[PDB]
Amino acid sequence: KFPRVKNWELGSITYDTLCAQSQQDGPCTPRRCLGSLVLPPPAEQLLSQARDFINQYYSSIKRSGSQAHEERLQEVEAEVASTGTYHLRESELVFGAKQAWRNAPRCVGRIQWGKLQVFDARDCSSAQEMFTYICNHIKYATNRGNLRSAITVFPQRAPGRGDFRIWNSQLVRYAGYRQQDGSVRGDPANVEITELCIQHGWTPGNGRFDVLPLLLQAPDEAPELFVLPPELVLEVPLEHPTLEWFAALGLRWYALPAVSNMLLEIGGLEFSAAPFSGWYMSTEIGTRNLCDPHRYNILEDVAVCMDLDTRTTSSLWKDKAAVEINLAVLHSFQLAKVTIVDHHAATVSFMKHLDNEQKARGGCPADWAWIVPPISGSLTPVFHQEMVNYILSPAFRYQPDPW
Amino acid sequence: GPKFPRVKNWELGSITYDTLCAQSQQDGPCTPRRCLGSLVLPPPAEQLLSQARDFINQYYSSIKRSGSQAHEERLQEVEAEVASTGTYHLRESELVFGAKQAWRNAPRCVGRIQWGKLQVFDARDCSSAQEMFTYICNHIKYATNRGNLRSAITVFPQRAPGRGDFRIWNSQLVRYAGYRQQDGSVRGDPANVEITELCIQHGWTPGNGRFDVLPLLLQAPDEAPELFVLPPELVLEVPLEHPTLEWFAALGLRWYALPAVSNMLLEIGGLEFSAAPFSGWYMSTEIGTRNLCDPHRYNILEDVAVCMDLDTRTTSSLWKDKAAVEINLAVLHSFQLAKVTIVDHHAATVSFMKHLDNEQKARGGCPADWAWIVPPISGSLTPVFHQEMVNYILSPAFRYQPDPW
Ligand code: HEM
Ligand code: HEM
Ligand SMILES: Cc1cc(N)nc(C[C@@H]2CNC[C@H]2NCCNCCc2cccc(F)c2)c1
Ligand SMILES: Cc1cc(N)nc(C[C@@H]2CNC[C@H]2NCCNCCc2cccc(F)c2)c1
Ligand SMILES: C[C@H](O)[C@H](O)[C@H]1CNc2nc(N)[nH]c(=O)c2N1
Ligand SMILES: C[C@H](O)[C@H](O)[C@H]1CNc2nc(N)[nH]c(=O)c2N1
Ligand SMILES: [Zn+2]
Repeated sequence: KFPRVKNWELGSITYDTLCAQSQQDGPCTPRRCLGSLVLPPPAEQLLSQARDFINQYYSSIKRSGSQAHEERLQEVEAEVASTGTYHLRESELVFGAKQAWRNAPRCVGRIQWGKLQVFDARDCSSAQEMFTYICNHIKYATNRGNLRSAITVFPQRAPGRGDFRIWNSQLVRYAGYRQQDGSVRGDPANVEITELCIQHGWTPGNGRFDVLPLLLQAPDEAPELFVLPPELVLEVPLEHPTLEWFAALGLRWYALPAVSNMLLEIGGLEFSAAPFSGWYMSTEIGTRNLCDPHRYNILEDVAVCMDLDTRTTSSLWKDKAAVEINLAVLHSFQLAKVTIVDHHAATVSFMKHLDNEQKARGGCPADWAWIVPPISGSLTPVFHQEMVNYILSPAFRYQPDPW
Repeated sequence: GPKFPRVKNWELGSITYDTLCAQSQQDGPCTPRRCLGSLVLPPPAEQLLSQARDFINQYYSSIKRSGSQAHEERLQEVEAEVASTGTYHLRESELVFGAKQAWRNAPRCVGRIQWGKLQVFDARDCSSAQEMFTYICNHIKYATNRGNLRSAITVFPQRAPGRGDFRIWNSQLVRYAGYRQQDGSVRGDPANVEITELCIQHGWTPGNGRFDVLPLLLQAPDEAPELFVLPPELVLEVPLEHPTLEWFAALGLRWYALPAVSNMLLEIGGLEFSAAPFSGWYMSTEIGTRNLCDPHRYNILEDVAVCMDLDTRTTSSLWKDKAAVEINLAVLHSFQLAKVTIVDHHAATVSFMKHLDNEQKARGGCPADWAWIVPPISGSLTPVFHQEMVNYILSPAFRYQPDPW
């Protein structure tokens, strides 16, 4: 009835009973698995989601069934009945945000889930204020290189109006400029957003690592452009511990991974602007951002710099160059005293997390394809661990781009 | 718009719809509530007859004769045979077609570009364990072809009502012994502890090496299994050395040339071939990454990183990554030197991408298990990482089956 879950390195077996609390369907059916795909109210429905969540919260503070619990449930019924919606108390918001992260199946960093600074920005009435709030988040989370996990939560969605939105997918991204010759200068994943910025008045640069401005949108208004002060945006120059020529490549990356386009759902309420950040796992930069062929695509350049036989696949020049780039990322971050975790350290700590969650909740939703690192997969323990994937609430979700 | 899974490649930005999955008639382990895709392991006349009809229809379509009187006569022949015996039998060319189709249908195989080139050995006349041995030896000889490896399958008689199965007890035709030591550790391949112990229980005099080739335990219907040692001259092995690291040869590592799965059930039109060993050639990561570096296999990563003088005390030196790359390269280099067919994970995956286009055009999709198709080193460096895949069961199929003991 409940799925048997095996680790193939150790022979150990658990049963996932947590998955029974999923109320939201994923993409798979018995006929076909779609788990490798990247992408996919009325009163009584919102109310039942609100109840579930208030239940979750009072249980977390061990006050299940108490007066404060009963009274709070009534406040929610009263507010929904009269207004079609309700509001969270700060402490509930805090619990909700932590729980959304905990429940994130694609996140390998979840051992940190209980350590999250939550800035309540629900008294935000303008794109200008959104910016102040965004800048403080960056200041806090960066902390001179000693990164701290943080989320800032802007005003929820409301029936009769447009959303607060951050158009950018992260608070910090590098520009991608489409050239007339069809090639991209900069980061190719950011061509569209670079263009949008330009359309809304941004004076472009012409470098490979021009940090983008933020397009911020208050309800039903044109987005506004804000340039981040360079002082707030910590970058790390890339060098290699043994290869001197590496630094000459002029490669660099920003310190702060902060997602800014995902919706945060708590008890049926929706937070369309709720950016969050932690710290990088080196492979995100060393492997995906720098080596993906549809990103900076630096493999060949590096392999040529290493004088590798680039003529045949069997020389494993791709694999060899990839390792040095991952090493350069780690070394550079360690040298600049900026928090990073390598994919071995990270997956080992995720295994501990799976164990903690088994005892705590009877399971952990996890998306195997995203948990296993993009290089050296079977060299990490998560490769050998079976995983059950499902949707729990509170959750982060994708939402449509606002343009 | 289309009411079929949309499939995107994120490298190239291109889109397809899988319409083939509509043909699936066996449910996998996933529900809308939870995805179980990462789990390794998750007759009556009526059921048999419909399975048969569908296979026969598959066969006649593949020769472009759907609806023809030969098609409808063969259907008639099939039901009349089930009507009177409870089973039926495949024509020679129906077996050949079904064996290839089963390979083509296997979601976990990255080598499927090759699916149309399979030598199908018909061994449905086989009536003893001794004869299975002869057939298996002939299989190994033909498939090995002195290192110019050839895809092949040998098909032994089908499961019958109230008669024992033909079974090969070993999971592969060639595997190394794993000896459980006095100190609890394992000498040889830890994956093969059980089969080694079974071999010894059935009178095998064991060796004491890291790379001892196992004997076969072969079972004819309703008999105890008989033990057969493969003549060593038949078992091509490759000594492992590295192109520039001179000391690697001194580790004394080696692997067999021929990957030959022998414990899977080949199902075709409801008929069950309990003994149908099939063989191809290796993708290099199978040996160099999994068999050699898995913690629960040979586990040689630390040894090699020490030899390479790496800092094995800290994760962030990427010592595991560095050694793994060299062990893989050693595998490739050694097989190439020995003139034994092998394919690297870059070529293999590049060619599977091409197989995906072929199949899109031919069948409207291709069942694929992303976790198994993506190699265990350098995942996102290969194009399959960036390709969404739809996984589902088609028949003919290879299936896991329970161990005979
Ligand atoms: C503390 C350090 C953290 C590390 C090392 C980490 C690691 C990762 C990695 C490697 C991914 C996959 C990213 C990709 O391949 O694009 C990921 C995804 C994700 N993380 Fe974490 N994470 C951390 C903190 C956080 C925090 C603070 C939150 C929210 C409060 C969070 C929520 C998520 C979500 C929702 C995803 C999947 C959404 C997406 O990026 O598409 N993580 N994480
Ligand atoms: C021609 C060269 C071939 C290559 C390079 C190749 C490659 C692979 C690889 C890398 C795997 C995953 C194995 C693992 O991780 O343990 C696999 C699985 C599989 N292969 Fe192929 N293969 C080839 C030929 C064949 C042939 C001839 C057949 C059958 C006629 C076949 C049928 C299968 C099946 C059924 C599986 C899944 C069963 C399992 O779990 O091992 N392959 N193949
Ligand atoms: C908090 C935190 C820490 C960390 N290390 N890492 C993260 C997420 C990663 C980082 N860097 C990008 C984020 N992940 C974004 C994943 N993209 C979704 C796929 C997609 C969908 C639609 C369009 C498109 F182009 C792509 C968060
Ligand atoms: C024909 C061919 C060519 C090739 N390159 N490769 C192959 C399959 C590989 C080879 N070498 C092992 C096979 N595959 C092993 C299948 N194991 C998964 C299920 C299972 C079941 C029981 C125990 C266990 F640990 C795991 C076949
Ligand atoms: C198509 C496939 O699902 C896609 O490439 C996924 C695979 N696993 C991933 N895993 C992580 N962490 N990040 C990713 O972007 C992806 N991409
Ligand atoms: C848990 C996970 O499914 C398991 O370790 C799988 C992952 N992918 C694999 N892929 C291949 N090709 N071979 C394997 O043995 C595995 N093991
Ligand atoms: Zn699934």
